[PDB]
Amino acid sequence: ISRLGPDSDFLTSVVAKASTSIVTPADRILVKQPLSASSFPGTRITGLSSYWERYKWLSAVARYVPAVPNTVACQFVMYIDTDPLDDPSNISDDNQIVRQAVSQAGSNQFNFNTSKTVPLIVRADNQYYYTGVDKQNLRFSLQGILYIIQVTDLINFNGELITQDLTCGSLFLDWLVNFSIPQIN
Amino acid sequence: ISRLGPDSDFLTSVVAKASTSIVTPADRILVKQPLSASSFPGTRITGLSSYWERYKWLSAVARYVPAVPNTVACQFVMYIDTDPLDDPSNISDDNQIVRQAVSQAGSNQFNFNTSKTVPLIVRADNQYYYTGVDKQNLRFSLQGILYIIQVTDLINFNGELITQDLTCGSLFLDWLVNFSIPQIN
Amino acid sequence: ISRLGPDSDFLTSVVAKASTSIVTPADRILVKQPLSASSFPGTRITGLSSYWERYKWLSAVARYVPAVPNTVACQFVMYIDTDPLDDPSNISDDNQIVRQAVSQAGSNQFNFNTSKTVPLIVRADNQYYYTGVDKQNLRFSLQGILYIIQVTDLINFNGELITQDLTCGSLFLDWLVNFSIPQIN
Amino acid sequence: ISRLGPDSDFLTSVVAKASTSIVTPADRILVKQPLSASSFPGTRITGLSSYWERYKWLSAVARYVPAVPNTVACQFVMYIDTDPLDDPSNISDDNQIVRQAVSQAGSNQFNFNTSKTVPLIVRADNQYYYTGVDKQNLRFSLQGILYIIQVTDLINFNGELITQDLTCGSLFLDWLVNFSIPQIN
Amino acid sequence: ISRLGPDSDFLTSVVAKASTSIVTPADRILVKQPLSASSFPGTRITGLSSYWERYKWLSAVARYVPAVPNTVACQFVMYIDTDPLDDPSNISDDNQIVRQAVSQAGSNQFNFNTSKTVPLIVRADNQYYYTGVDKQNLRFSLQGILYIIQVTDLINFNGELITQDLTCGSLFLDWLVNFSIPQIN
Amino acid sequence: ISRLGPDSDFLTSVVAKASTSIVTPADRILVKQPLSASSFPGTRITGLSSYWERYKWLSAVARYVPAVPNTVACQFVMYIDTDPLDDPSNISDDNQIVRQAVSQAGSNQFNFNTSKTVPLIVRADNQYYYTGVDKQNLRFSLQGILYIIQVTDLINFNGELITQDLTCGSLFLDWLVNFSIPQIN
Ligand SMILES: [Ca+2]
Ligand SMILES: [Ca+2]
Ligand SMILES: [Ca+2]
Ligand SMILES: [Ca+2]
Ligand SMILES: [Ca+2]
Ligand SMILES: [Ca+2]
Repeated sequence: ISRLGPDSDFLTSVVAKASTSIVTPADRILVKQPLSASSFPGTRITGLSSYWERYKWLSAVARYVPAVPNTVACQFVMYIDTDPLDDPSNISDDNQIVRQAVSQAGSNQFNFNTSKTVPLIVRADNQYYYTGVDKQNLRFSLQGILYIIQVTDLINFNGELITQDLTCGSLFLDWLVNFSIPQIN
Repeated sequence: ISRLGPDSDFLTSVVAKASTSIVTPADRILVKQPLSASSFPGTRITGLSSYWERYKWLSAVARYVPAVPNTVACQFVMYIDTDPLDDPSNISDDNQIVRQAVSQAGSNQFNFNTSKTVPLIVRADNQYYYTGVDKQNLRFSLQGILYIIQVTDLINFNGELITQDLTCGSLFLDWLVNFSIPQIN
Repeated sequence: ISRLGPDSDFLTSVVAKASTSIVTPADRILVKQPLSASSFPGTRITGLSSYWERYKWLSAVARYVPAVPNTVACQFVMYIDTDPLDDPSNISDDNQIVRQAVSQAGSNQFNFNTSKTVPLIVRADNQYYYTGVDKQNLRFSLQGILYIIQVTDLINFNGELITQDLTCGSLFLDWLVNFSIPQIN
Repeated sequence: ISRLGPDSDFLTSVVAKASTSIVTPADRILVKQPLSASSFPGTRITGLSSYWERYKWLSAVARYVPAVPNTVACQFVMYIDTDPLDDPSNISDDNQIVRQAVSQAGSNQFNFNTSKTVPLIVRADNQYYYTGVDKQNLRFSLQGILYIIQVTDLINFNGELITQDLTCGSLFLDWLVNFSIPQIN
Repeated sequence: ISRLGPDSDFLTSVVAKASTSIVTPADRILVKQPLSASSFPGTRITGLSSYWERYKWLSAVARYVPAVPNTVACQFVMYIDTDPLDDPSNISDDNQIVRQAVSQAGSNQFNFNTSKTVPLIVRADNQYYYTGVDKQNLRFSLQGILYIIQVTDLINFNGELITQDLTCGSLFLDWLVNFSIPQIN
Repeated sequence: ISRLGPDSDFLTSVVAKASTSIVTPADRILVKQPLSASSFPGTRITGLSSYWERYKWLSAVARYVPAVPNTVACQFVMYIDTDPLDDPSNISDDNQIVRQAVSQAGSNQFNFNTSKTVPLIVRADNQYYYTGVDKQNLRFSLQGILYIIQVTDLINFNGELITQDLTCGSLFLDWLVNFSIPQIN
C-alpha cells in the first residue's frame, strides 16, 4: 500500500481538425486515451506500475495546455469515462455525442486556446485495478478512458474555416496513486 | 452517489404450469428474471439506470402477489442467486433443484395463492455493478437473478391435477439503490 | 385554517370485467375517480367543501374492500396520480399501463377479494387547491385522481375465464383535510 | 423528494449575427431557451425528468463558453425570465429591450469571446413545477426561460462590421434539482 | 424580496343606488375591484408593480370613508373574495347574495355614512402572484377581488326612498407587500 | 426608508473616438452621465424613483464592459464627480483634464478592451437628494455625474491610428439605494 504523488506525466499531443476532416460524429473524437497507471509507455507512472500488482487513482486529473495563439478558436469538451467498454465511436448524432460528453462528471468545456482540467471521478466502492497490459476484460485493468470531443468548427482570426488540421496543445496527467502488493510482473 | 428509493416497479406475470408441462427438473423454473437496475425495459428504475455508470441495490425485494382463487393450489419456492453464472437449468434431480433453491439466503416457500417476498442478499464487500446492457461477463453487470421454482403439482379444488397452465400472479420489485457517477451511456 | 378529520366517505362501487370486455389497454381502467374535496356529490366531505375557499389533503387514503368470495380472482393495481392532466387512457401497451401504474408512489397491487389501501402522496411544496367545481385548469382544483387498473383475467374457481363483468367491491376515502378561508361559494 | 446534482448538461449552440441580420429589436434575441427540467431532449436531466411528477431548480446556472478568437467582438446580455408568459419578442425599441434585459436579476453582460454565467433566481415561495411536456399554461411547467440578447455590432479585428452570422459559442446548464413524487408519466 | 409599506393608495369612488336602479341581485354589486398590486392604474403601488416579477400582499385592507351626511342611510356589506373566478354576478336571490357576502372572512357590514375597513385574508400556503396585466388565468395574477354589496334601500332623513343614485364615498387601500425578483416586464 | 438593491441597470453605449475627432481637451469627454436615481429614462431604477421624495445611493458602481476585440487599444480614465456643478468641459490642457480625472476618488484607468468599475464615493454627511427632474440647482438633485475621459490615441493592431470613431462598449450601474418618503410626484 504505497501512495505515490502528487506528480505529473506527459500523455499526448492533441490535434484540432478542420471542418473537412469531420464527416461523422465519431470524427469529433480528437483523443481517446486509456488511463491505467500502465498505459503511457515511457512515462514515470507507467514505469512504476510494473512493480505492484494493482493500482487505484486517488486523483488523476487531465490537464490540457494550449499551443495555439488567440487568433484561432475551437471549442472542446473533455471528459473521462470510468467504463472502458462504453464507446461513443458509434453514435450517429453530433449533438448526442457532445451531450453524452458534458453529462459525464467532471467534464469540462473550453476554447482550445486556454488551459483547462478534468478530474477522473473516483468510484463509490473501493475498487483497485490490475496493473500492466490488458488481458481478457478492460473493466479489470482500465480505471478510465479520457476523451476530447471537438464541438465546434476550427475557425480563423476572421471567423472563416481553417482549411487544415492543427496540432493545438498537449495533455498532461497530474496524479496521486495507491499501488498495492509488490510484484515484478 | 445518489440514493433512490424506496420505490416499486413491475417485473413480469408468472405462470404456474400443469403436471403435463413439467417433464424435467428444468421445466420447474417458472421465472428467471435478471435483477440489474437496467434489466426491466419500460420501468422507472431501468429508465433511471441509463444516467449513472454503476449501481448497487441496498434493498431489492421481489414481491409475488397472487391472481388466483383459494380453490387452486401450487407450492413455489422463490430465491435470488447473487451469481449470475450459476445456472440450475441443468440439474437432473427434482429434489436437488428445490434444495439448491431453499438453501439460498432469503429464499422463501409458499402456496401460490398468497403474497410473499424475497430479499436480495447484499454482498459482504461493497461491490458496485455496471449499468446498462451486458458486455463480456455477467458478473460485472448482474447483481442477481430471481427464480421461481415450482415444487408441487398444480392442483384443483378437489385435489385433482389441473390440465392447463395458469397465469397465476405477478412480480413486483421494491427497491432502494445507490447509483454512482453521472453518465449518459 | 380548519383541520377536519380523520373521517370516512363512500366513493363508488367497482366492477371487475371479463376478458371479452377488455379489448385495449384503456379498457383496463376500472375506475377513474377525481380526488378533490369537492368531487363526491352527496358525501360529507364534499358537503363541507363548499364553505372554505381552498383545501389540502393531509392524508387521503383510498380503501378498497371486497364484495366477492375467494372462489374468484382478479389482480388490480391501484394508484393516485397527483397530476390531473396526465392521462393513461391513451397508452397502447398493456404492460406499459401497469408499469406506469405501479411506479406511482403509494401504489399498491392486490387480488380483488382482499381489502387494501393506497395513500395520496402529499406535495413537497405546501400547495392548497381551489374547492368547488372545476374552472379553466384542473391543476388548480384536483389534488389528485385515483385509478384502479385491472392487470389480470377475471378467473373462476377452476382457473377458467368468467364470462360476465362482476361488481366486486367498493371504494372508501379515509381523509384528513385542512380547509382555508371561510367562503360560501 | 430526491435531490439530484450538482451536474451539467448541454443546451445549444449560439450564433452571433451580422448587422445586416438585425433589422428589429426582436432580431437581437439570439437564443430563447425554456428551462424546465424537461425541455432539453437527449440530455441527462430531461431523461430523468420523466420519472417524477414535479421539479424545482435549487440552482440552475446557464454557462456560456466561447468558440471564437479575440480578434472578433460582440457584446451580449444574458438573463433568465422566471415568467414564461412575458415575452420581449415584441418591444419596438433597442434600448428598451436591453434595459429590460439587464434589469432581470442575475443578468450578466459580456463580450462574446469570454466565458460567463447567469443564475436562475429562485422564487420567494416554494413553488414546484410540473415535469414533462407543456399542457394548458406555461406557468405550471416552465420555471424559467433563458435569453441571450445581442446589444452591439458583431465587429472584426479592425472595428469593421462582420458581414456574416457566426456560430460563436455554446450553452451549458449546471444544475441542482429537487424532484418530487415518483411517476412514469 | 422587497417589503414595501405600510402605505396607502386611492381605489375608486363608490355610488349607492336608488331602489329603482336595483332590479336584480346582481344590481346590488356597487363595486367589483380586482386587488392585484397591478390593478389600479395611476397609483403608486401599481406603478411599483411593474418592476418585480411577482407580489404577495401581507396586509391589504380596503378602507371605505363616507362622503355623505347623517341624514341619509344605506347599509353595505364589503368583502374580498380570494378566488377571482368565483362570481356572484349570477345569483338569483337577494338574501343569498348578502349571505355569501358576510360569510367571507374579514367581511364587514355598515351604514354608508361611516368609515369601515375590510382586510384581505392571507392564504395558508405562501403563494405569490404574477405582477402585471392578466394572461390566461386570473388565479395566477389576482390575489383577490373586493366587493361592496348594497343590502338595504337608500333612504332619506324621513325614511322615504331616495329617487336618485348618490356617489357616497371613496375606497382606499392600506397595503403591505412583498415583491420578488426584479424584472421590468 | 426603503432599501432597494443590489440591482443593475443599463446606462449608455460608449464611443471611443479617432485622433481626428479630438481637437481640444473637452473632446476627450466620451461620456457625461448624470447619476440621480431619476436620470436614466426607461430603467428600473428611474422607474422606481418617481415614488419616493428623495434618494441616496449607498453603493452606485459604474461598470464598463467592452465590445471590442484585443486588436485595438485605447486608454480611458473613468470617474464620478460628486459635485454636479463642477465642469471640466472647459479646461485648456490635456494633461490637466486627465489629472483632475484620476485624482477623484474611486477613479480607475484602463484599456478599453477590458471590463472595469468605478464606485461613487459616498458623502461624509448623510445627505439625501431630491428625486425626479432637476429644478433650480443640481446640488439638490444630482448625487453625482459619471465621466469617461479618453487619455490615449485609438490605435489598431499595428500601432497605427484608427481613422473612424468606434462604439466600443457599454455602461451599467450596479446600485443600492435608500429611498425616503412615499410620494407620486
Ligand atoms: Ca499483473
Ligand atoms: Ca456503462
Ligand atoms: Ca371557489
Ligand atoms: Ca406529469
Ligand atoms: Ca410578468
Ligand atoms: Ca419631488
